[PDB]
Amino acid sequence: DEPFSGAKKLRHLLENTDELIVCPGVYDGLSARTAMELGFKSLYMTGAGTTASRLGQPDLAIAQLHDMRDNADMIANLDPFGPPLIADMDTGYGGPIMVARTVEHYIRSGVAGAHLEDQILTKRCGHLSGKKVVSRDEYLVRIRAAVATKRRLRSDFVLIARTDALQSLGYEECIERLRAARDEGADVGLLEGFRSKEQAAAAVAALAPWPLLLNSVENGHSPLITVEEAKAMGFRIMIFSFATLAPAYAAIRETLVRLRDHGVVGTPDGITPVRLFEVCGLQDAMEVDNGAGGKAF
Amino acid sequence: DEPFSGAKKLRHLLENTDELIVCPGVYDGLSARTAMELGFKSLYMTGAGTTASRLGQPDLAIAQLHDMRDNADMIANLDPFGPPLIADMDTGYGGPIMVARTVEHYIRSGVAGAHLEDQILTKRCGHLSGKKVVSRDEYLVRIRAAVATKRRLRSDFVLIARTDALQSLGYEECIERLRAARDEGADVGLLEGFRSKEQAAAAVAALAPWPLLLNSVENGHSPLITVEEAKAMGFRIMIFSFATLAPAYAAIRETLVRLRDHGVVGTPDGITPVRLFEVCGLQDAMEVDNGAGGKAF
Amino acid sequence: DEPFSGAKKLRHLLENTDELIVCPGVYDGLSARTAMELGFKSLYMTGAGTTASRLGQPDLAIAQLHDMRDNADMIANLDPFGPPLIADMDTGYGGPIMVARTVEHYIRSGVAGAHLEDQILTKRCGHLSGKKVVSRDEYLVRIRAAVATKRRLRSDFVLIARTDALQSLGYEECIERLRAARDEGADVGLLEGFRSKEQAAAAVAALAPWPLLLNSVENGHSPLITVEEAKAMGFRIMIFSFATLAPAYAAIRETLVRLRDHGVVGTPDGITPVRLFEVCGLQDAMEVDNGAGGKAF
Amino acid sequence: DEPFSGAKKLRHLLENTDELIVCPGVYDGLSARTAMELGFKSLYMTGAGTTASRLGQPDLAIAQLHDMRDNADMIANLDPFGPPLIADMDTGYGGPIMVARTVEHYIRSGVAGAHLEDQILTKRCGHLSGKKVVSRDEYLVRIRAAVATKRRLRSDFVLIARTDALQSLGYEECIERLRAARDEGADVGLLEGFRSKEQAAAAVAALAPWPLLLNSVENGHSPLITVEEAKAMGFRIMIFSFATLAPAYAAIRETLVRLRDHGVVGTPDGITPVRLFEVCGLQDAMEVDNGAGGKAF
Ligand SMILES: O=C(O)C(O)(O)C(F)(F)C(=O)O
Ligand SMILES: O=C(O)C(O)(O)C(F)(F)C(=O)O
Ligand SMILES: O=C(O)C(O)(O)C(F)(F)C(=O)O
Ligand SMILES: O=C(O)C(O)(O)C(F)(F)C(=O)O
Ligand SMILES: [Ca+2]
Ligand SMILES: [Ca+2]
Ligand SMILES: [Ca+2]
Ligand SMILES: [Ca+2]
Ligand SMILES: [Mn+2]
Ligand SMILES: [Mn+2]
Ligand SMILES: [Mn+2]
Ligand SMILES: [Mn+2]
Repeated sequence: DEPFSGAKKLRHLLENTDELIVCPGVYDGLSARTAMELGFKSLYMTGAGTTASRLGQPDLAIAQLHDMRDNADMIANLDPFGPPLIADMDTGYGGPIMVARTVEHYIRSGVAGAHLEDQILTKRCGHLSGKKVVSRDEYLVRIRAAVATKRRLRSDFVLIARTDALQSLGYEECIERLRAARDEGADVGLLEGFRSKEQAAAAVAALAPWPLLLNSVENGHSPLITVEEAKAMGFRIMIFSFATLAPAYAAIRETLVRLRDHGVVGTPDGITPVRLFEVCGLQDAMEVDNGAGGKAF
Repeated sequence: DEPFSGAKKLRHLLENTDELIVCPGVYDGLSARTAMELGFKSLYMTGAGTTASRLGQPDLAIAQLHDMRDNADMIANLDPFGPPLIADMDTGYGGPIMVARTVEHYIRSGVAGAHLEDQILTKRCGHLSGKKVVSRDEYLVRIRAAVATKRRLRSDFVLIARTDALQSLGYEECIERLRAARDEGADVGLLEGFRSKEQAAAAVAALAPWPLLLNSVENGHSPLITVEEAKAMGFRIMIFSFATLAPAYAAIRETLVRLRDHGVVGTPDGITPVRLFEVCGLQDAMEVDNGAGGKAF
Repeated sequence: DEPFSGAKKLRHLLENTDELIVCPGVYDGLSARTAMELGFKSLYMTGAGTTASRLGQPDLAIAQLHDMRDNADMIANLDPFGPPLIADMDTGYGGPIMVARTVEHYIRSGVAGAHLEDQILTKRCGHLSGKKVVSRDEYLVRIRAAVATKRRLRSDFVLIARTDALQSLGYEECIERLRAARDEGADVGLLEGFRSKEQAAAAVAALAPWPLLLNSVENGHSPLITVEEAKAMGFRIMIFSFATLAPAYAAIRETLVRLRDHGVVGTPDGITPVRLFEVCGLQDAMEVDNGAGGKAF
Repeated sequence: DEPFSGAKKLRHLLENTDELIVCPGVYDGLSARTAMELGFKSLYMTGAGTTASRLGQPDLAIAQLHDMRDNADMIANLDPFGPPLIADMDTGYGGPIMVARTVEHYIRSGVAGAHLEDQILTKRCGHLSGKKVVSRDEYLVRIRAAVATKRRLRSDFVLIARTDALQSLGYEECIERLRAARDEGADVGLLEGFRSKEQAAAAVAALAPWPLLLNSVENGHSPLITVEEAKAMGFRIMIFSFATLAPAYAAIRETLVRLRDHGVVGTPDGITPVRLFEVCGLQDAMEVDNGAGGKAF
């Protein structure tokens, strides 16, 4: 009920319901505000989207802690009483010291949970080839550092252990890494980049009743699994990493082509500056001014 | 020809051609990369879009120098050899000291030019009502501070004097403010929020041969003027403030509604993660690694 | 007892003790770590010091919300279980919308309290002449915006109402502003820049039992009041704005003069890199690595 | 002669004089302003000091590109016409992509040069034990990425190749790494943490006429070499990493102890707020206001 309680809210959804928690992947203020406008119960901050939008760069370990925390801090708190934010935390941005710092900063920024992976520090989008992972022991050092931090901070922060090991090491290796991560205290597992739907269902069964998160990558190299299919498979969380970045690009490109070729933008006329401001908290802002005895609005 | 020479490039377009310089309004890395992909010769960074995307807030003087400079620094330099960036600089974010600091920071960040307005410091989007401006003398203090700075720094920075005075003080007041600003050293004038096309053409004639910039606000409260109409009116620059923010919102919202109702994202399948990375400089990054003797890619 | 509970801790000191809360003014990680090392029960983040250190500029409204919040966020959380931080929040960095945003951001960053003043937005260090203030009504708009925010956020945040009105409007005006601010919900009053010790004691009596905070400015233009004198006067908080910035400058300058003239630094040999790291949390960091199963340290 | 030409200035000092370029190590705005006040011809930004001051943490790979670039950008440009800044760039903050990004960002921020080391990414202050380095080939990948970037950007940026290999691999290994780095295009070599003065002189002779930089670490684990000794050894640059951080700590601590025990700060009375503002550019700021037609000052 309290402000900044996203971790508690997400934890309650996980531990106190059997619902499949659907998290659209957002990457900036506009995408996040739109997901909130539509009543999603939880949001996901994509690292790839954060890098594309905040830095104009590809998902190649270019965004680091500062950029990622800044974006997550902004998104998670647009509404102090709003939906929990699960944020990508990549590899933790360094060794255990940085992993711990990252978890600490996300927690203090009101982030509800985060996924932490076993990629080498010079990482890459999980759907790109040539993707290498660290040893099981080195991965567990990351998991332990993160878990110790959330415990030290007496936080309900939901730590998701992600493994990118499928591409290079295979299925069994992923399952063992996730089991190990579970024992070290991770709350949810994420096997990245399933190659088949049968494999997705099998991973859920292999780790049950420990909850799994399914990462849907729009137009990527994994099977198209629907929300209803995921729920039936037994997933507890499903994130849609490119749910907003992709259509934003498609629309921006087609609009700018129209502008280039025809000299007009041609955006549907209901999308006015004021509507965009309304989506982005205009009413709240005007109420602050009015409530304070201001007469600006 | 040199890297980071956006100010020189824009200046050349202005002083050495009669072309109408078309600048799509961008607000983040993805929108800017898309405009660059399509070959626009100049870009515009919207303050409203920057605030919506970087902060998730309405255009109510919430973004300040740090946010605005950070966004402009990122956008202007995605390609050190790319198109010039004209960036909103709002009111300068304070008194003359801040105006000067702002111009100094934009210049050092490779920004090609910026528009500086006469709104009170607690400003608002120029298409919102209740919009008040400072006195002519106080506005000119801002213009002088900015001009002195670009001169002190021996820069070709293009300073655009914007007046928001039409709403509250009328046309003649705008023209006089722009003439005054011209004499203090502003390079281009921007009469914000024309009420009619006839009025737009008249302002151009009133100030000729001093160049004007037309601010097209998609779905806003000013006449829809096309690129060809603007060119015929004699404008030298035309910016499209909401050209990317608006369609991005429309697309994100419709996609997320589909996700909510139907459990699938449904973005056209050609918009893959790799294509988005390509738009955002994947090839460049891989060449850096390969050229350095790395074998990551 | 909980991490990030600085507001609760400061509130308890204020409401549940009669102690004079002594807050050394810190401005960066080193100054803050040193105050913590020495066991101070509360810290103060100086805006002037933050501007000098983070920006290399004078206290002339050059630092804005981003810089100030970033510094306060860093300092308040060096130890999640450490002493409360009272942070300068200047004028709130804009109109009521910005005042509210500022208070919201400080609260979420674990800041325990902050002082909010009645200077015009283009403000200046309170010990500089030519210092103008806004009307009583405009000041109260700021106070109301801040109080509404801390209440909305269900926070124990300690809001200190500062008045800079003495210089231009006199004593009685200050007292009335502070009384008004108290009624609007400010927790503590700060009459800036007393001209005499008798005047300091008189202000405390005028507002009792509402607590006052005394701002000691080292080498400034107000009387030198000692901790014991302040306690006897009835002050409840005393901050030492320049307690670390000033001696740091003196020492840096004398060392660099020695280096320039004599080619050696000559710092006392007990001040080793490792000791500085120890002050700045080396042990904590090594324990994180060791505890995670790392063998780096 | 131009603003933001630190790289050109440093290059000229190096290539066009035989002077030993003395760079006091600065870490914030106050330390940098003080070095400038005293007329030093070049400054050095310490990574350890940046981490202690901006983040309150030890030099354990906690500061990353954003923090380091932000600090260097601030320091290098306090005076657009002032002394060149050499900035620590640690390992480059990732693989070749990040190394290149770092060099690109430093260049665009007006930084004159930077030192890039062969430590593993989870690095540590060079005077701490347990310090491991990457292979020669992996180090050269960093050097190549950095050199290619400065060339691509047509910059005079001075790239200093630092090797931390002495501790673990010995002298000959250091010399070979530096020779290799020279061939890949590094401008200056830095053999970190000499164990003896004889060894310092020998390294200079081994690499002559390729210039070396001597890193003096105040109160550290390397011999105390004076400016005159360094010049006689043939070093071309000498940086004093802890020249300001160390005495600042000593002074802050002794002042705060006095405050704690005796209730007074006791800083020499000539160190007034106004003097600190003067050091930090007060006059400049007032001239901006006055020159713009403002009457604030
Ligand atoms: O969005 C993300 O950053 C992500 O990690 O989920 C991903 F899509 F890039 C991925 O790597 O699968
Ligand atoms: O995009 C902008 O921030 C702008 O200034 O051009 C505007 F559209 F918001 C405006 O105020 O007209
Ligand atoms: O430290 C501060 O910023 C301060 O506000 O307390 C002051 F000292 F600058 C002041 O204005 O008195
Ligand atoms: O100041 C620095 O960060 C440094 O790199 O020069 C050092 F002193 F920490 C070092 O590692 O020698
Ligand atoms: Ca339209
Ligand atoms: Ca699709
Ligand atoms: Ca010494
Ligand atoms: Ca004194
Ligand atoms: Mn990711
Ligand atoms: Mn704007
Ligand atoms: Mn202050
Ligand atoms: Mn270093």
